[PDB]
Amino acid sequence: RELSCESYPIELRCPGTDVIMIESANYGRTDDKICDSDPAQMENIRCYLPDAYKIMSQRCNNRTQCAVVAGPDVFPDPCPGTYKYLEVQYECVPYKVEQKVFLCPGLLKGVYQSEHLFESDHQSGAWCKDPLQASDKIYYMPWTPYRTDTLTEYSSKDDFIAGRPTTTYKLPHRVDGTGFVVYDGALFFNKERTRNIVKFDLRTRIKSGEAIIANANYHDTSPYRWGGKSDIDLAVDENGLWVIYATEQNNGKIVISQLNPYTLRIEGTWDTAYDKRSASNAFMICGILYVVKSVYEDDDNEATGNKIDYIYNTDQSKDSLVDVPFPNSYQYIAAVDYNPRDNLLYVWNNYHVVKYSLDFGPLDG
Amino acid sequence: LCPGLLKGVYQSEHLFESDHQSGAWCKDPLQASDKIYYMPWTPYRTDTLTEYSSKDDFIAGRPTTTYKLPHRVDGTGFVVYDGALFFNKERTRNIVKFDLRTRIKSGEAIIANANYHDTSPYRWGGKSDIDLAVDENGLWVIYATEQNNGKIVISQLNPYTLRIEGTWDTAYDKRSASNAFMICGILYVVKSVYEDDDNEATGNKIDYIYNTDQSKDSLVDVPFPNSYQYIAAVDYNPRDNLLYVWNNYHVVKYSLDFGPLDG
Amino acid sequence: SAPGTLPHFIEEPEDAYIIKSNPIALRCKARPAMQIFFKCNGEWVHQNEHVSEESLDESSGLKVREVFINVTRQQVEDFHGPEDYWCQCVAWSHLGTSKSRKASVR
Amino acid sequence: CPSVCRCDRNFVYCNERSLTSVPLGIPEGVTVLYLHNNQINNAGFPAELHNVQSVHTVYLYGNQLDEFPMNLPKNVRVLHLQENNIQTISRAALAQLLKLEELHLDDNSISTVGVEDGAFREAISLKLLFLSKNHLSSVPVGLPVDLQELRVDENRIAVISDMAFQNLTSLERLIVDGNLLTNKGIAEGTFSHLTKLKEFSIVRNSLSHPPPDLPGTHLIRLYLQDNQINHIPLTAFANLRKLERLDISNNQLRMLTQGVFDHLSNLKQLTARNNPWFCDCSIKWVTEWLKYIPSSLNVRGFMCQGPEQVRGMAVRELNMNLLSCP
Ligand SMILES: [Ca+2]
Ligand SMILES: [Ca+2]
Ligand code: NA
Ligand code: NA
Repeated sequence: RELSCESYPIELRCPGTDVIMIESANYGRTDDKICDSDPAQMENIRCYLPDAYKIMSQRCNNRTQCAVVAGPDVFPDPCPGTYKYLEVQYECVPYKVEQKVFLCPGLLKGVYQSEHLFESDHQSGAWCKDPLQASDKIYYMPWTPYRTDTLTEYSSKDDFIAGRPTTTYKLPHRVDGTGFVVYDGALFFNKERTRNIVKFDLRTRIKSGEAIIANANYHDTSPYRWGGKSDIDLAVDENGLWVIYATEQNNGKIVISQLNPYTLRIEGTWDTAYDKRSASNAFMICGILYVVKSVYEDDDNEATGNKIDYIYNTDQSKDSLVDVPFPNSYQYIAAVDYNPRDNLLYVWNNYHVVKYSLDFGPLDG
Repeated sequence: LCPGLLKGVYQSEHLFESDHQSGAWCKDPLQASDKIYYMPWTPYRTDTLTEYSSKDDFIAGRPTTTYKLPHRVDGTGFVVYDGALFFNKERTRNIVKFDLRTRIKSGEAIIANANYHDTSPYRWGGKSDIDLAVDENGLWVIYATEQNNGKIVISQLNPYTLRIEGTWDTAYDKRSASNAFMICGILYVVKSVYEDDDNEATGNKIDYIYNTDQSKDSLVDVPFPNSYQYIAAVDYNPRDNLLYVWNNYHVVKYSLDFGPLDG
Repeated sequence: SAPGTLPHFIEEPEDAYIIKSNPIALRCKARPAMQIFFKCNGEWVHQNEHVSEESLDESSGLKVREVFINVTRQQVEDFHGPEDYWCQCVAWSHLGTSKSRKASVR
Repeated sequence: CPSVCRCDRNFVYCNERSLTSVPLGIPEGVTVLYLHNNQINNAGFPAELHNVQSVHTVYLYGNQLDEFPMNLPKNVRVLHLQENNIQTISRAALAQLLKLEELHLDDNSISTVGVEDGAFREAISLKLLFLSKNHLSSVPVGLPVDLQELRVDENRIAVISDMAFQNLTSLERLIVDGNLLTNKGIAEGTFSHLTKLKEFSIVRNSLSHPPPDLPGTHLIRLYLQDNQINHIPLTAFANLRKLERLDISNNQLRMLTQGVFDHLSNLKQLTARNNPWFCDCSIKWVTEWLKYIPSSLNVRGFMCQGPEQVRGMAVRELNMNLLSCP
């Protein structure tokens, strides 16, 4: 077992070629006599962090050596004005990794039509499934201008078509756009008339955080082609959680940044050459951006679109021009989001609720 | 020993209103004693079992002794078998055997391909991926595997050798189900409406049954009593032939009706 | 005969700090005032929380009002906003309204 | 095209550039103008901006203003003046924007006295109006006749006059939630004159009973949450034959008089969570009503609080036929 006081990095190492297997991780205070600081901070011995195991598992597991910095950069603060410690128990298991679910499928080649659910009453909307949790739960947020604030849960695929809702979550702050995503039983919905990402846990039905995206344009300043205050899109892939936005420093062009789901901070910034208003939608797959360009209702002397014409890698920091055909059966595309578990696209296109199938290559790089 | 096939579940006893929204309570059927084993459920903090001398001491709030468990408990699947507590270990698919008389661990069994830690729990969740049931046949493990596509999988576990003595796969999904209990090797799946689900208005009834001896399933319509909405855990006792239901903050005991319809 | 003007703050809210879970209240004084209410983190505070005291100052001619609001440790730790727990105060008059300093409770 | 500002196609970007005044070089082919998150004051507004007829949408949120801006573009439909400090509203500043339809004035310092008599009425084409998180003591009098959506929530409103909701016959949605309103503060039949009203919400207020005399001609949604309602009268819900959604949760209700929901035939949903429902003989109508209710109408929230024998239980199902009650 390993222990470390606040603002100090913890060192975990397995002998030979073995792998660290985390059993119990608690970032807080259970016993007062452990840390030696000030008695005014040792008064509360009821500090606990449930997310601590999930944080360490992403780093310490599958590796031989891991140095985690026990501070506000990796671990979010549970209670203010209390000195914290990290109690991590671990075993020595062989170097066997789990495939398919965490692994990259390859560089995208074709975006084809999959399922056609219901022709919903709302024109502009979005719908997404929680990839981390192994459940058939379908979230549903229909966007209305200056009136969106209610998330609608569904038990199965059959209950989503027929119209049988499980429960409805009452969101305190108003939603701004169709860029909504769910990550490990929590909603990363964007706030109205602000550049802040509101984190809302579905299990507890209370707000857990709010992160300010630096220099990001908000409230119809730099939305997609159709508009609708879609200035911020939230994509989930094999790498983790991502924020698709636009800054004036990049002259209205698309800016992509990796956001931590626990600490709610930027873990790298990337600038692209494509303009957000020219783009219809965007989705992340293995840290690679896929810009959608499509035809909409009321287009004077235009027919160009229904294609993927821009790609940007985060690991390589290089951009390329592609020509992958995107399906556009209906003109008014609202939201496009990717799910790494099923490897399918969740698309809202002019009232209709549709699902899209994906094709990849035999080599990514 | 076999009383028969279940006909209807009815309200019988109301003890007290506990401070916890989730948990379970059970009596040892093998030992002829009035000992009540209490279990309060708390997320990522469950590790203590409380013992009570009689029914009167359980209502008033007079605990006999508290057992300190070596590992954290996951879900509301708590059961007692011949002076030994059987529980599910946190972040693992392992039943852990703990003898109350000696106050030390005696074994740990690995349930094959079983989903654990909020992967495949009940309707309310709370890491209730693995539930333990006791009947006339013996000890049983109610769980779910990905091979059965998240559907309920029931297996008979030996209380001494800690090994699987047969595997049975069902058609009902564990996430759709509220609670499960075994009576004479027959599974009883409960479907219920929970709290904060204002959209729901459907009746709370038993709609799925599965026999182990026959290996055949049927669709029933037995009315289940639901005074409250947050049904945490349901367990059967063959000695008293009553259900130990934990509904919301309250702790209740249900009466059972039996029929002669059985081969 | 009396002069009518916008509310002028005498005692503006100062930044408070919670020590050993002891709840510390905020002070506010304005003139001419008849109704004084707080706006904690963009939203109004309930009437029952406000403790009004219309004490007439011997120095000043116009009516003076003083309102105090308690800020507990539980209100701060459960708050998961972007900025710190800031408190602003608005006073009412026959001509208009005026806003005071943003006192942040840490 | 300005030097400090960087224009893009048919859009002008002056946002977050620390500007104190609107730039001079404005083209005659721009549709949407962005000037938000700056240090632009009410005095720093050139009159050449008014001449640009092509601009229809102007954004000026999170600035340092004091009064409604002057010399804004002549043919503007949507205007955003939120998160600033506008205290005063004038008649002449709204007469210049005759084509104004949508108007947002959130988180501002707008007071009842500061607003000129009939300033909003000058903007004849005004249908959408937003006066949220402001310092309004009451509802203004000079409101547009063709106004469709009036939002005046999260303010300090205690009194509402009967003449305040005059000529607003063509209003659909009316939001007044998050105020210090009371049943004494509301006039006798003030909302009754709004026949086109489809939605009405007064949540997080101090109402002792639902407001009497309400329009049942077009009303579909009626929200009444976090109020101090002790009881609901038989006439309060009568004639509301077109109502679909009703919510009376987070209230202080013990018993409901029978025949109160008898006139709501179109009702698709009812919410009554967290309420001290004292279950005696008065709840025997609720239990039966919930049993033989059609699938189209959902009812949830009814849970027993008193006595301790029946505490926490659900009103939907009875045990031993409500005891010795019948
Ligand atoms: Ca997307
Ligand atoms: Ca059970
Ligand atoms: Na999205
Ligand atoms: Na059990």
